[PDB]
Amino acid sequence: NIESGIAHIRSTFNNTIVTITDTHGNAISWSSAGALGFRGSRKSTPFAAQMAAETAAKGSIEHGLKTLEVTVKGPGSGREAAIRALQAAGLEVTAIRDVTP
Amino acid sequence: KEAFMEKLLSFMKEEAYKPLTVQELEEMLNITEAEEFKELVKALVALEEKGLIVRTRSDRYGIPEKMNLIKGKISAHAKGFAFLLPEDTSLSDVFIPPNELNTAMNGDIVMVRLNSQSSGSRQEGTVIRILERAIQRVVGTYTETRNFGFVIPDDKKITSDIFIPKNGKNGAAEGHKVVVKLTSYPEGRMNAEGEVETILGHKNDPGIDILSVIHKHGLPGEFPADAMEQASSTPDTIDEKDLKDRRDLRDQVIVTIDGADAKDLDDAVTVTKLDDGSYKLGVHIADVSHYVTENSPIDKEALERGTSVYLVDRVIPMIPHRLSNGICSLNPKVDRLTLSCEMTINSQGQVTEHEIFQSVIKTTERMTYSDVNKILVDDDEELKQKYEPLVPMFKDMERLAQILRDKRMDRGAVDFDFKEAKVLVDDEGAVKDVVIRERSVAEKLIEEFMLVANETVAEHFHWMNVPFIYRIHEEPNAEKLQKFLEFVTTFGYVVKGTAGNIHPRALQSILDAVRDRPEETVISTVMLRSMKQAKYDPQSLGHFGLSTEFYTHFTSPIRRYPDLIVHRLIRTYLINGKVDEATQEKWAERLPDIAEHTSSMERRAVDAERETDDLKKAEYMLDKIGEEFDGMISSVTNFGMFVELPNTIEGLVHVSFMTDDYYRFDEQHFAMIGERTGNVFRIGDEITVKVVDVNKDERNIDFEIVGM
Amino acid sequence: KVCYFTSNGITHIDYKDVDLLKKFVSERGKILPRRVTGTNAKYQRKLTAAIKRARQMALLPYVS
Amino acid sequence: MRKYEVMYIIRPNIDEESKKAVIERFNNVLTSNGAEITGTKDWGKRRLAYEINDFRDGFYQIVNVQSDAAAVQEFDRLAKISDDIIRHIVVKEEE
RNA sequence: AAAAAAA
RNA sequence: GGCGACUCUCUGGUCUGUAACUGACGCUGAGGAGCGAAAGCGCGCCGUAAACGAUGAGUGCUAAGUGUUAGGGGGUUUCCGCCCCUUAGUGCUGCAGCUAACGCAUUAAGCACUCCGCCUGGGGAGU
Repeated sequence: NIESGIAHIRSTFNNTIVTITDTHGNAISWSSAGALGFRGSRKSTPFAAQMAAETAAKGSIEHGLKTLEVTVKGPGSGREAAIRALQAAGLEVTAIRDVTP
Repeated sequence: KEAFMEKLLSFMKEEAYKPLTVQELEEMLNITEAEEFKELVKALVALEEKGLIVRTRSDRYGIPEKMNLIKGKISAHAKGFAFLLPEDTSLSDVFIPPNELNTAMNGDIVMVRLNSQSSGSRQEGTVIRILERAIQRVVGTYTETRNFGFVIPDDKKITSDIFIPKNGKNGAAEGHKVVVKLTSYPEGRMNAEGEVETILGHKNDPGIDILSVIHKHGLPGEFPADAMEQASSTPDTIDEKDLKDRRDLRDQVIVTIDGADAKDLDDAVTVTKLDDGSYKLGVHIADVSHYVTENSPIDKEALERGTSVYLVDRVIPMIPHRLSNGICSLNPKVDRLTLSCEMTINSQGQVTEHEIFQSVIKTTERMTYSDVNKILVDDDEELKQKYEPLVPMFKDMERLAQILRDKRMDRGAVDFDFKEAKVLVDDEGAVKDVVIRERSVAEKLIEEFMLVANETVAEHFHWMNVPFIYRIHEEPNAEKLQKFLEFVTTFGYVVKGTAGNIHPRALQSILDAVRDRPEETVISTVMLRSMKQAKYDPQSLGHFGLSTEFYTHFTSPIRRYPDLIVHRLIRTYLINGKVDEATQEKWAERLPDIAEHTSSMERRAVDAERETDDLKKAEYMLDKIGEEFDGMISSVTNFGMFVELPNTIEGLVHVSFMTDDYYRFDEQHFAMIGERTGNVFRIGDEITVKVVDVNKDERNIDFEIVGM
Repeated sequence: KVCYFTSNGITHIDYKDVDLLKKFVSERGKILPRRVTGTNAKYQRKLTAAIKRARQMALLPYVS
Repeated sequence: MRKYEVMYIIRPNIDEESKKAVIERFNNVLTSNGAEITGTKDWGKRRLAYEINDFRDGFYQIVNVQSDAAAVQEFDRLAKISDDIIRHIVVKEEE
């Protein structure tokens, strides 16, 4: 039972991974484009990122999250759609943070 | 897997089915687990692969086969291609190649078959059947050949010249603008044929440019003779009998505040400050419903017109100039009938008490917006001394408006404060100057006083629960607003909310953030392009833009027919007390047709108005060919970028004129990027342009980049 | 298109005056360019420093 | 001696008895090393713009002084050592 | 292109 | 050569203005000394560098137009702002002149004087 968390979005050109953690970076849940059985181009697309965010998010809501911080990594097209998918799943986004190395 | 696919297909094969997104299908099927959601997605993929369902480019799944098609409206282009606009606005546009139009013209309701292969980013289709024909009349320029004429259409979306047979000339000469009625449509290789219905004049004559536009949009010409007889018969003074059952307000300090050139003064106002610190606002509106009675000649014409139209060189009025400027106008220091809205307003801008009643006023003075500004803002001592008795009321008006505003903004109304052009023309209709229309304190005060009244009336009639007309603004398009939310995150502006459930305030926060930035004008503009248009409706569905539950138009019946109806319903329900079932059933039947019609006539008016502005802006820029201007990139496209000047004149930079590099459009960022140079022109960059070409007929301005 | 600090006659920018500096960062926290703000050169410098001090002292963020 | 401005942030997880002790300690450091405290604001517990040493807030103290380097230098030394003061800056007051 | 509102 | 997080510590220079003081105390400068990439490599020697804006230093003189950096003065202007003049630097454009032409053109490659470096066909051979 934790309410606040981070959603780490690694949007590459090939894929989008979405991990959700607590504030101490312990992993609540995750999804990815290829975990939802998208393959090739489709994993790259923002629709797969969107769906990856939802599935990561819906897993977090079971663990009883409400608010997110979001972190973005990588150049991919998924971050915009994926973020909206975290708002659309229900979880309010406090602040989004680009932490590209 | 197969049983699930059948169940989904059977559900979609129900007659009540409309095309739905993946999330809409999840909700409708009550899919709650993540594994059933995967099954839905794999099923939709498999069925879409088999061709049993079709995903539209708005990500909505529909059974083609019930269609294999989409019913929709043609939106043609001047290059010979078109787009289908589907009836379900939630669906995406289908591209139609020029060869696949099959004689369909702009506006025609068609049925389009969806092509199994797309050659590009959008879904392609073929026109199989034209259900309705939109274009019956065409304005254009007549041209004469040996044995026949042809008319070149002004609407460039009509890409083919209309054949005129020698008997269908009816007097038209070379270069005459003409109205053509279509006799036949295009078929195979044959062009459309038609007969000259009207000659407007030569294309080079003064004001045939504007007169063409009036005819293209089918805007109302002269008043009918019986309307002109009714208007002529109407008295130029009030009869003593009409003063019966009206509140005498002729001894009060009442004032109109309008433009200097305005002759149709709809509204007059008074503000008294009470001892407790609250304000008493009296809004007094021209009693047009008295003079123009139900089913009179002027009434039937006023419904057909729907609104007044305010073109560059002229106003086409909704009612004849004798009434509008004369007896209905709230002219200075003469007795005038008014339907009044009086409101007690506290220190928080809350209407505590109100009354709607018939009255007679005598306006103390006719003020302008410039004079009232000079008094309040510029602190002009000559004008204050001239209007010394009114100066105290003007200051209490200003404070009250500020209070109301604050309430309105707090409540979360969206202040969309953009720069509008005002084209100045001479008596001959030649363009003198294009200037920015500035909304001063005096306009924004009146505005507020018209808003609260409008809100007051609407709320009263909502709670009365009688058939009534509202002015609604529905929630924005979720797909359009989603894209807007993406667009603003590129500039760094992060919004709290989802596209399906956005509160107006959240939009206001953005417009506050971008204020006094270079990116203001465009984010503003793109936000606008995410909003729905506001329309009249019998139901009270609220007004998104004003963030209110109740809104109507009450305060301009001279120039708007829905305001004239509101007055008649006020008279019907409040004044006469006729709240009987038969009276209600009569109005409940007629308002939907009125609301739809008047809403159409407004949109028509706006389109024409704008079309004349763009023409006269183009006329202004003819002599500026070669001159450099500073401007801002208002829009970026695959073919080029639009640049708005300081006077709101917009022109294109075609990618051909970008000779320094091969520029690739980025759609996600809104930017043209040079491959080699790495120059990036984005929306909202300021640049210096030079005028290369201006086509007045086409209303085109072409720019080349001098520097960034 | 005028300088804040040349308009209002402000010779000394202070790092502590967080509100003032906050005008001159982007929403993300990045320093806003001179061309956007209209700042004078001189002050653009002063201002940059202050923000840089500010950010060090956690008054402002590096990445909002 | 020349004017400096010290600022520093005290960890947010202390009572006002402890806090005062800090201030007096570090005020004692400066005046002990030949400084003269000309001003002493207290900005009170602010939210930090980011999370310093796992604290999202802290108590800011802004000491003006006039002193030799030595004073400021000693302060800085001790400021670093101390766990109560989480961050600090000394700054010269530009003429 | 494309919003209110005003006119 | 080069130098971009912030603060403190020590320290070099430059520009403006005043003109109070000194009274030609200046300039150039072989050799010499010091600083000074890759590398070379053994951090130290090395030290050679399109370390070539392809353009020694100093001083004076010789049309204009326009931008920026840091100053000075006056004009209005409360000041902000504008306007003008001046100083130093950095830019573009362009007379006179110069140039084989290209170009340069008060940031000269113009007109001069001082002093220093350097060249005198290509190759052989930077052997």
